[PDB]
Amino acid sequence: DQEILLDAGAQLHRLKMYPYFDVAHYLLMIIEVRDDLGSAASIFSRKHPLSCWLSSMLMCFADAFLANFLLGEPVIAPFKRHDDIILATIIWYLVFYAPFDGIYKIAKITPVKCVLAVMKEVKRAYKVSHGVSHAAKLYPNSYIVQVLVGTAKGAGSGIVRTLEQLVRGVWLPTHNELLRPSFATKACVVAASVLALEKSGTYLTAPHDLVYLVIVGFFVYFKLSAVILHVTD
Amino acid sequence: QLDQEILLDAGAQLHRLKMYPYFDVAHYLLMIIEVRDDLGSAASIFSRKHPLSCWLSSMLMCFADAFLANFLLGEPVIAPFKRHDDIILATIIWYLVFYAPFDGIYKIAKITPVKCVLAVMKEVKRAYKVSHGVSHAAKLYPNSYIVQVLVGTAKGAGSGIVRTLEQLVRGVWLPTHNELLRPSFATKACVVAASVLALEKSGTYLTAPHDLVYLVIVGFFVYFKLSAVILH
Amino acid sequence: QLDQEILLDAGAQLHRLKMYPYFDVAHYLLMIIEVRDDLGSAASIFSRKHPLSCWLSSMLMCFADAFLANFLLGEPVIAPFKRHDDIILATIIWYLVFYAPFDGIYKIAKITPVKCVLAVMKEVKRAYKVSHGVSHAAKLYPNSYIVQVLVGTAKGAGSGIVRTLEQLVRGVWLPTHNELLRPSFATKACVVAASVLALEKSGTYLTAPHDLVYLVIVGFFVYFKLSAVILH
Ligand SMILES: CCCCCCCCCCO[C@@H]1O[C@H](CO)[C@@H](O[C@H]2O[C@H](CO)[C@@H](O)[C@H](O)[C@H]2O)[C@H](O)[C@H]1O
Ligand SMILES: [Ca+2]
Repeated sequence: DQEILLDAGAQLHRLKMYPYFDVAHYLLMIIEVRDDLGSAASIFSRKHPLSCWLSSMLMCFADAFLANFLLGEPVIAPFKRHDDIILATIIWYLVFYAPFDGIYKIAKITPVKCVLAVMKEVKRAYKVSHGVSHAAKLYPNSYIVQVLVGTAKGAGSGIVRTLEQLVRGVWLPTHNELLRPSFATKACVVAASVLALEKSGTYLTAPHDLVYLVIVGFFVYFKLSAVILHVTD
Repeated sequence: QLDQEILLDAGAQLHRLKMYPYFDVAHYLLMIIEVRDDLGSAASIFSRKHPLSCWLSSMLMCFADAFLANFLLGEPVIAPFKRHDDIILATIIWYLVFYAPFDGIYKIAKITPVKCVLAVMKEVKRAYKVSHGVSHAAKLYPNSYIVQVLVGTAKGAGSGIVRTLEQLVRGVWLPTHNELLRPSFATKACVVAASVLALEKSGTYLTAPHDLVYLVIVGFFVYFKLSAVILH
Repeated sequence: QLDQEILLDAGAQLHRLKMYPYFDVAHYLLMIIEVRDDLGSAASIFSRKHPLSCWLSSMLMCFADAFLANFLLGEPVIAPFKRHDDIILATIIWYLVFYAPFDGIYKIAKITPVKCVLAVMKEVKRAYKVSHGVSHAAKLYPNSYIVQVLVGTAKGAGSGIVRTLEQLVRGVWLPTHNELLRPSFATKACVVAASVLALEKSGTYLTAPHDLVYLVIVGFFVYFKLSAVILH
């Protein structure tokens, strides 16, 4: 059975994010930006589009904004990648202005959400990885920094969310999407510890493709266990 | 016929026109005035009991756009405190608005006409700012037009964000930011303007001297501000 | 002649004095105790149930001045996490203050004598911070003296800003940042000792021994801290 696994991992590693995983992410995030505008969503979206778009972009690339800040790199940075900004703006356009509010309505249907919900955990596992990597690039010896920046990209979307609100002058602790994503932060810490530990090389043995597999496996295990344990109540 | 002519003259002298030291004293003046007004009934006893804290905030607001521009571009937010000239001039105005004899400087700025010129002057400077924002940005990311747009807009409208973080840090909240509700259009003005300049620099499809456009946009920043001064 | 030598010898030894680890275990010690208290009644449950959050909240407060300093200067704010020996030591004090057996380390720090001892050392530690802030600012921009001062003051008495933003992100507003009234003399003392050291390095307007002047401030920060315990 092993073979097939190392084939799973070797492929996983090669798996690109653009554009399906991205659009899954951008989709879930912006649908939330909308959902949180409370009843005001409809009116605000129509009279303050830029202000609305900006809030959506902050949440789509929140992990980057956060890492950059942590790393002394220019926060504006995420706006160089025209590819991503475009795609997200499109997804942004649809969630707020799609005809017959279709796209919004389709994502909200149970089976679909779940696909997305999973796809996203793959994109997260990916971010946790690229964080620890970039971290170890600039600071190969400082493991803590690697683990933080990793956990930063894996779960720091909440912080950017809080900051955006405090600036819009609105407090909204519905910060409980699922009361479960709290698993996200701990998961991202261990997930990052490992990759951080593995890159140093000093103490663990097994192929990256195989370990990264198990962590993406877990992320998906839980984000499902959050979807499936919510539904029974 | 005659209208096309007159366009070039203003630009030349406009572009030659240094904001310093009069536009800076206009701007500083208004900003530090506002810092004093939002200080409410307290303002009076605060300025005297905590001159430094009073100063910093005033400093923060005079150069707010700078502090933001830097942060966004990774640059040291401390940098504005380097230009010793700007800080000295500003601090003077600061000193006046809060401690002028018979609080004269403050009042003279209050009258409908004066306060209206200080404001029209501030509009040119703001444009001056959106210009420098787009340029410095384009200089670093010659082809990341969004970034340039954002930074220019930040440069021309970002005072609000700094204002907010300062209050948060001081544990106080006043959503009454929009003294006028044009400033939500002001930012929009800055956004369209900034992205106009971002286009010029790209060098794609555009015919008009640089001295011609800076003046055309000023007409709009002044027009929106004037449309805000006439009504109420 | 007879006693002119006793004071000159103290400046050389203070210069020889390391901060690690007896001063740090004081500073980290105090800082982390405050983190604990502020969690209020829930402090107990929260520390057991959310050890990580609690830890990061601590580290933020132990190295606050660094974070603020880095941020200001344009440097990577995550930087102070590279110093393993510190995070290591600081984490121990953290472990102790929160989960010590019979909670001894915490109690010991509570007695008026010990809290007093620690209080002073930390003050030496501050002196230290103010210094390097002025230094490192001067290293990069030795002519911009304001920056050297803000950065010195930030470094010296800026943990309050970090505390504020930490609460804002935690969704709590415990504005009673006011433990003692001294942390109000703390920021000003830091502002002076900053401008004094920023002057020294300029050397342009006065000559004085580096070990005497540094020794005087260290005593002055301790003076104000003593006045808090001996006067009230
Ligand atoms: C070397 C690796 C170490 C780096 C790891 C990064 C640190 C992890 C931070 C996540 O910790 C979070 O802290 C929050 C505090 O803001 C908790 O809020 C929770 O608990 C609070 C009370 O303490 C409630 O007010 C909130 O509603 C509730 O969500 C949240 O659950 C917890 O996940
Ligand atoms: Ca509140």
